[PDB]
Amino acid sequence: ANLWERFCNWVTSTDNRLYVGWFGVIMIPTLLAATICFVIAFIAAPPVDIDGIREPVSGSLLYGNNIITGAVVPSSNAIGLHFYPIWEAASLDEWLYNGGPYQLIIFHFLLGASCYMGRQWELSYRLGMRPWICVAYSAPLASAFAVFLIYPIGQGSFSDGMPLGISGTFNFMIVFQAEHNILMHPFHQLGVAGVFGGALFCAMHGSLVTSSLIRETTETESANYGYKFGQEEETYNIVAAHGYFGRLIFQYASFNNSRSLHFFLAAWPVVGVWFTALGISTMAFNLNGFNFNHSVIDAKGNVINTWADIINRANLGMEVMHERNAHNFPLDLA
Amino acid sequence: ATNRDQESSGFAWWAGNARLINLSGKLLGAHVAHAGLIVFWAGAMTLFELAHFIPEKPMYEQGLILIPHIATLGWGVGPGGEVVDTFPFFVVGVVHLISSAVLGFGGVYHAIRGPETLEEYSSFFGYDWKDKNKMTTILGFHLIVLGIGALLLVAKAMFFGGLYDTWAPGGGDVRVITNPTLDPRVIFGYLLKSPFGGEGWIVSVNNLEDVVGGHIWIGLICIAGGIWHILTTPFGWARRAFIWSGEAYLSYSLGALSMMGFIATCFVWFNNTVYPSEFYGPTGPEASQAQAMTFLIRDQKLGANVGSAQGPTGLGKYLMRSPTGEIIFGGETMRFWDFRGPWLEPLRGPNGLDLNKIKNDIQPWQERRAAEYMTHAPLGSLNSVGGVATEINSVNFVSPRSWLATSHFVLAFFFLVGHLWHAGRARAAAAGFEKGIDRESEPVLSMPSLD
Amino acid sequence: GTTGERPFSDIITSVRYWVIHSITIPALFIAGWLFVSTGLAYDVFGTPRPDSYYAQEQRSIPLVTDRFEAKQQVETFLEQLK
Amino acid sequence: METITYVFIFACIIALFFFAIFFREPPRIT
Amino acid sequence: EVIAQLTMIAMIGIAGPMIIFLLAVRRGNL
Amino acid sequence: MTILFQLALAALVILSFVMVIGVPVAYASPQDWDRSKQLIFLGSGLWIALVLVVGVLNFFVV
Amino acid sequence: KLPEAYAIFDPLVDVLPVIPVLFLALAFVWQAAVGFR
Amino acid sequence: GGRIPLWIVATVAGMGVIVIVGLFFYGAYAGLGSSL
Amino acid sequence: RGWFDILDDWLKRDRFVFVGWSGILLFPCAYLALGGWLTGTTFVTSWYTHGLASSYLEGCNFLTVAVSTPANSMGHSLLLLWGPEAQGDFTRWCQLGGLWTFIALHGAFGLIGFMLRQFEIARLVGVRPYNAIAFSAPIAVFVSVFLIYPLGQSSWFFAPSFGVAAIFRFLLFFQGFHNWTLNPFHMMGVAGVLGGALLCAIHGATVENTLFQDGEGASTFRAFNPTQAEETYSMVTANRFWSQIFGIAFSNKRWLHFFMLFVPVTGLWMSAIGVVGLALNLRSYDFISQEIRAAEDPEFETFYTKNLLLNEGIRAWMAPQDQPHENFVFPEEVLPRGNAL
Ligand code: CLA
Ligand code: CLA
Ligand code: CLA
Ligand code: CLA
Ligand SMILES: CC1=C(/C=C/C(C)=C/C=C/C(C)=C/C=C/C=C(C)/C=C/C=C(C)/C=C/C2=C(C)CCCC2(C)C)C(C)(C)CCC1
Ligand SMILES: CC1=C(/C=C/C(C)=C/C=C/C(C)=C/C=C/C=C(C)/C=C/C=C(C)/C=C/C2=C(C)CCCC2(C)C)C(C)(C)CCC1
Ligand SMILES: CC1=CCCC(C)(C)C1/C=C/C(C)=C/C=C/C(C)=C/C=C/C=C(C)/C=C/C=C(C)/C=C/C1=C(C)CCCC1(C)C
Ligand SMILES: CC1=CCCC(C)(C)C1/C=C/C(C)=C/C=C/C(C)=C/C=C/C=C(C)/C=C/C=C(C)/C=C/C1=C(C)CCCC1(C)C
Ligand code: OEX
Ligand SMILES: [Cl-]
Ligand SMILES: [Cl-]
Ligand SMILES: [Fe+2]
Repeated sequence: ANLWERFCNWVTSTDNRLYVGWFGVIMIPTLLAATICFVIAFIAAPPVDIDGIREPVSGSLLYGNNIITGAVVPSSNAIGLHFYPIWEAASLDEWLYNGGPYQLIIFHFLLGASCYMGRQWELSYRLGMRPWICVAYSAPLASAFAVFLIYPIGQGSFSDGMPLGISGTFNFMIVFQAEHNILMHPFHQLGVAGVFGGALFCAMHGSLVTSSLIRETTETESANYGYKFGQEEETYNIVAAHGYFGRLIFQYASFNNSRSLHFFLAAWPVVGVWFTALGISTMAFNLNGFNFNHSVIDAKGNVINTWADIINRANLGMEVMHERNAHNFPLDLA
Repeated sequence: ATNRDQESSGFAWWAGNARLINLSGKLLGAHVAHAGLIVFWAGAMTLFELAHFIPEKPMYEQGLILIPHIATLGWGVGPGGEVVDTFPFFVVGVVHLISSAVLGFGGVYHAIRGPETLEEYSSFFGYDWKDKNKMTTILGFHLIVLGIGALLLVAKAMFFGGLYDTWAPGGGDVRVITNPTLDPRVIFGYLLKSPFGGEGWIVSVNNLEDVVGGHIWIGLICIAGGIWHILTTPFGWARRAFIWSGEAYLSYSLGALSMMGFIATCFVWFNNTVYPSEFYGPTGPEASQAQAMTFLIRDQKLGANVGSAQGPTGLGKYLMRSPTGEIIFGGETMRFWDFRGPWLEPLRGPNGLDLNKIKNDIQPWQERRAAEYMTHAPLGSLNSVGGVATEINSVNFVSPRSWLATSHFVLAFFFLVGHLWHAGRARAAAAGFEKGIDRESEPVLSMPSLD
Repeated sequence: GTTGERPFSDIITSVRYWVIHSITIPALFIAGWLFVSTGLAYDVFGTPRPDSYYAQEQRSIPLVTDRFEAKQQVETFLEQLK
Repeated sequence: METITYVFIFACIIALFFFAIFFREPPRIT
Repeated sequence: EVIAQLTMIAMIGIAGPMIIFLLAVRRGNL
Repeated sequence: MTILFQLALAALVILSFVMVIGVPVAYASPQDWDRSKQLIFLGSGLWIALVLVVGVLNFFVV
Repeated sequence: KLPEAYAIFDPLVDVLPVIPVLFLALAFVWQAAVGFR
Repeated sequence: GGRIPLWIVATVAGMGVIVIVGLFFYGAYAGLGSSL
Repeated sequence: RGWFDILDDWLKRDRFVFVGWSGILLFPCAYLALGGWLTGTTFVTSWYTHGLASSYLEGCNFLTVAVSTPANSMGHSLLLLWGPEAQGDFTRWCQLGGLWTFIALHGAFGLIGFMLRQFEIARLVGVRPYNAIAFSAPIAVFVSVFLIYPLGQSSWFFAPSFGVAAIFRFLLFFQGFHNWTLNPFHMMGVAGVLGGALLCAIHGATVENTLFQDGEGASTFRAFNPTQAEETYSMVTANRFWSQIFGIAFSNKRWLHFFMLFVPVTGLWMSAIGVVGLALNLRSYDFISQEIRAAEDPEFETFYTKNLLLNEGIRAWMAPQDQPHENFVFPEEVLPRGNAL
């Protein structure tokens, strides 16, 4: 056929070692630009004035960081939510000072990862698969959108997006707890049940299937060689795993249908992480965790502290120290 | 067993509404009945709000989301947003609730008694999902209905008493609109605006003339697309690009609704024109700016030369420059200098905030609005303790702006998830592998190895 | 398989079941209500009532400060309330 | 020296990625 | 007062289960 | 007529409360599709007329 | 406040907006009626 | 054994919890622990 | 048949709830830990130990009730009911914190019982005991955090109290005093928990989206017979999808489920090691090189230094009320605070 049909057929080829696809056509350049910029800024970027107060934070290895302390630093509070491409700076020197790399990285990354999601759907279509892997991936993607995009929107500044760094991430979590009491928020409690329960069920299923592997090997070889790739039959006795697990608890707390069991494995963490992503995304609009400060009082009206009041003493320490030079007026309203 | 069980329909009880895909009459009942529920809620909720309404408290101190929608349209309200007549709220309430019962009646008739399928009773109401001409015909009718609706808002603004205009002098007032903006350079300029800070895409619309004019254009656009579609059939290119199934059309609309919920979220958070702060409380940006104003006012009253006061960082303690040089309020609120509001713009000059106006022209109503807004900032706890996360119990307050923004984010997010679910599944079903892989012809097994 | 017991779907739908438990469940409920409405829960567990957290004019907490003098410390603090 | 070290290790991982993908044990259907 | 609230919502809420209940007796078309 | 308005308004409420339960049972009981056709039709007009009547009385006591 | 005429309906009005949730709860009562066929 | 249909007991039970929980949320605003 | 062999028969009977020898440890200790928790969150205070209300009775809700740790002044006392502190007085036992040791120790022994149960049932049924081995990680966490950590500290007071918000407090104490987020052992634990959740979701979604068409319905759950021979999904198509999407894929089903065991189990074990360190205040709190530089160069700032300033806030603002037995009195003027706030 003609040129454009050759190109189309290559793009959507199921014979390429890595699938490209139409989503891939956007994903590849945006992920490459994000990765290249991120690697160079992490190693060599000069200090960034994150809070807009002419107090630059050093985030790169060459300016005194290690792997744990380093980061790509969010762009200046002075910028807020304004778009700050390279071409809007008078010079690269200005762009680096005000944190331009952060914007470039997050935008190319949010776009690339969104297309990574679409690319998962796209290949599943070309292979004849059911299509909902990409739904599962939407839980982590939405999480990323929350800390890098939504939360800056609600608060008015990319200076309050999550930093690209190990310690930067901790910084973000601590300040979040003081400003929103996320620990007392049900959606983050749902997220913790999501991931603890994911881990638990992960270990459970691995241990249960591993426990019922069919003897196909000797004791001097890896049990793993009892399974051959593409083999017709199952390599474990699911009836036996149910028999074990049904007795460990009781017969109906246990799954004997493989399809129902694996759907539960998918849904538990995905839902829970949807909820914690929705939790960041709504604390972005200052609907915060439950507040039980001074919620118990005695017959006279003395405050009788609870554990919520002790949490609040901690929150208050975080509140009054963070960004110690950045507040001139007594309420920290964003 | 007219469908209605898993053996005949192929879907289990937890996906039972999928049994209605090719039962056009029962499906009609489901929609009408569900429309019943929406109109019911609009009715019951408004009466709840009226029954709980105290006219001497701000609307935003009382947990009201629907009465503010009615006030913005210019009913029940006077200068400054004062509630002058509650009777129109009652009327909106009752009329929806009554109407919900006929909708209710019509929906439960169609779902139970009426014909399961419409296609033999009448050739006009029955439809096949794959009929591309009949589908765009329904589309077109609804397009026209929507265009009519856009023009109702125009009717209200120009002929039937106007809209609440927070920018109206003397603190806002209802006002009839007579010069709608028709210049498409403005109307469509909004659409090409960047969604980023200082620009804000269509969320930046800040006067009612633009709002009314936009709804003239949209009404005429919808009415004309209706006719277009009623009369046309899809072209070849469109036929090859889309999936033509009932589930695919669902997924397309879940897509649309998602996008729209995200836009409403940002509208209610940033826009103080069609969401007047008189009614909804201050925007987050607005409350933050109001605090800087408040303490500028206090300290200047004590003798501070606020324009030359250098703060700890070296930046001005009250006033500083935006990165394009505008004079703006200092402090963390430097991120919010894009904020515009009728209480603040009197102090604005060509270079930003004007220091002579600050030294001379701040009226008590501005000092009052700034104190009010700073203490009704949209921060509060899930259980409605107002203020920052570390505040003590006392103030029972969460901004309507928070409730409305959080709620429609959640809802927009899950309708995106719905889109992906049903879009992918519609593709699978159309290619015929939605129930899994055919063991006898597994496609990957006919493919060359990757290595 | 069947471990041999009586199915639950079978028991709860049975009338004999509800004859018995139309009484016992509410009775336990009311016992528990009574447990608190009589004030009995306070004296069993040593939980302060709303009026016994502080003495009228004290703002300090009756914190136990000794391991072995501990049960005595609590008693002496319960006396300063009257 | 410390900067060089962190960058060296990061660089080795990226090279591992390349071989683990393109020079893997190919899966076959035994 | 709040008994009024609770008697109203007591009656409204049983309204639903009753329809189901009636139609079951009449071998209705559930 | 403060008393005849409260009368009609409960006539509305009790008639809604009736027809809320009654129309769905009538509709899915196959026995008396005909013994009840008349019924729901009369309640319907009764309901509607009642709404109009409450609607005009409102303006004599509002 | 409602108009003082309709004040007797204040407790019915306080419960009305929760009614749409009972429809979702009523659908489950219904499928339990039919055994989730 | 099976004289009272299961769906009935379900609704009864459910409306039973709904009440108890509803009361606990009421109590979050009344009396002990309401901040008042 | 000796009496031992007759008791064996009856304990290993196939009943709705299997008992076994393990049950003689499991069921009493678990019921009592559970029961003691319910009893204490419902009725018991922390007034004499902590200066806190902690029960439904006092007006706490589900998030703020706790069975709280005994007073610092009890040291590591077992706080037996018949011991020297309570002298058999149940009421005084509750007031002094005895339900906390009651729960702690009966739960310790109930977890033992649960693992032995996993061993007992696996033996009788004939499967390998990998689930019991997996449960070792929860036991490492429980022992490290609830037992070892307080035994290294001054008393049980500083262990975790059993409550939703009591545990949140514990998290923040650990940030402010131990800088626990900086600890590589916690970081490995995070990786194993988050990667466990990741493995959970991706394995579930993969199987659900490579199913073979084994029935003709749209609900695909009915096309599975637990006695069937065949794999219900396609390893081959799963492998191709992921090789092309992510570059690598599992090819071995056994390795894949062994990895699902390994990852979260190994994460929790690593985190437990770190907590044993913190039992001794052996923290990864600082980076000396950052501190030498920061002290000398007032323009050097990183996220590391910013986070320590927050830790300093947490300690001073929370210690007086969180450790009331220290009688900390901090005048307003000593409290660290930035500008304005
Ligand atoms: C509910 C609203 C709605 C819906 C669902 C449809 C749906 C449809 N229309 Mg109709 N249409 C509508 C309203 C609607 N229309 C109105 C109001 C008008 C009047 C303007 C029209 C005018 C119209 C025409 C003239 C045509 C359609 C056609 C179609 C079909 C193809 C759509 C398509 O390719 O999508 C969009 C898909 C694309 C691939 C377009 C790509 C272009 C870019 C990527 C999108 C942005 C373009 C946008 C106009 C400008 C951006 C604005 C920006 C500043 C924010 C489809 C059945 C086509 C058809 O088959 O005719 C019968 C056709 O030719 N419609
Ligand atoms: C907005 C919510 C909504 C709506 C409008 C519908 C509507 C419908 N469903 Mg779905 N459904 C829903 C939620 C909803 N469902 C949920 C949440 C579930 C999961 C539990 C299901 C599960 C489900 C299954 C499993 C099936 C349906 C089916 C149907 C259709 C026929 C039902 C039937 O025969 O009823 C028979 C029931 C009765 C006669 C009992 C009484 C019902 C009436 C409507 C009560 C109305 C009460 C109301 C107060 C009336 C008075 C007011 C009036 C005066 C205006 C109908 C169009 C069926 C279908 O597709 O058929 C082919 C089907 O098999 N649905
Ligand atoms: C989208 C809504 C919708 C649609 C498409 C239909 C379609 C149908 N219905 Mg249903 N129905 C509906 C809503 C709907 N109905 C509602 C709300 C009720 C309760 C009032 C009923 C009650 C009902 C019954 C009881 C019966 C039907 C019947 C029918 C069929 C013939 C009706 C006909 O030709 O009317 C002819 C049309 C006219 C005479 C035109 C005037 C109709 C009104 C006045 C138009 C007003 C439009 C309004 C201005 C727009 C705003 C509406 C609102 C959103 C504000 C047809 C399949 C019949 C059937 O199936 O018989 C077997 C039948 O017996 N319907
Ligand atoms: C599996 C059962 C079990 C286990 C392991 C425990 C374990 C414990 N309980 Mg709990 N307890 C149980 C059941 C159990 N309990 C039951 C059923 C109840 C309800 C009555 C309680 C009520 C209870 C209370 C109220 C308290 C405990 C306490 C304790 C702790 C101290 C126990 C102690 O000092 O024992 C001392 C006694 C023994 C160790 C028994 C030894 C048995 C003989 C005499 C050994 C000698 C044998 C001989 C020399 C050789 C003979 C050979 C043989 C063949 C015959 C410990 C954690 C205390 C606690 O938590 O405080 C912090 C506490 O106050 N328990
Ligand atoms: C189908 C179906 C369904 C659904 C259904 C629906 C959704 C329904 C709807 C319905 C509706 C939606 C209804 C409505 C109704 C209404 C009414 C009935 C009302 C009335 C009103 C009145 C009576 C008024 C009165 C008053 C006044 C006037 C004033 C003030 C006071 C008062 C308020 C009292 C279900 C899922 C369940 C199941 C299956 C099937
Ligand atoms: C009212 C108003 C206004 C106005 C408005 C307007 C005028 C608007 C318009 C609007 C518009 C104008 C819209 C547009 C839209 C578009 C869209 C949204 C698109 C979409 C598309 C798509 C989705 C596609 C897809 C695809 C592709 C791409 C390829 C192939 C396949 C497919 C087809 C799938 C203003 C602002 C002034 C003011 C305020 C008010
Ligand atoms: C059954 C089952 C199976 C699985 C386990 C589970 C525990 C979930 C379970 C339990 C289910 C339970 C607890 C569900 C409860 C169902 C109930 C309470 C549903 C109630 C439905 C009631 C409805 C709509 C009533 C609508 C009434 C209407 C219009 C009111 C209209 C009125 C208005 C608007 C003005 C005044 C006049 C009037 C007529 C009152
Ligand atoms: C909240 C919610 C949301 C989802 C839906 C759902 C309906 C499930 C729901 C409802 C949940 C509710 C409210 C649950 C409430 C359950 C409660 C409070 C359980 C209470 C059980 C308490 C028990 C056994 C207590 C037993 C105590 C024991 C032996 C005591 C043992 C002893 C102790 C402690 C000290 C020495 C003496 C002795 C005897 C050794
Ligand atoms: O930057 Mn980052 O952090 Ca959210 O609040 Mn305001 O701002 Mn700043 O302070 Mn707190
Ligand atoms: Cl900080
Ligand atoms: Cl500030
Ligand atoms: Fe598996």
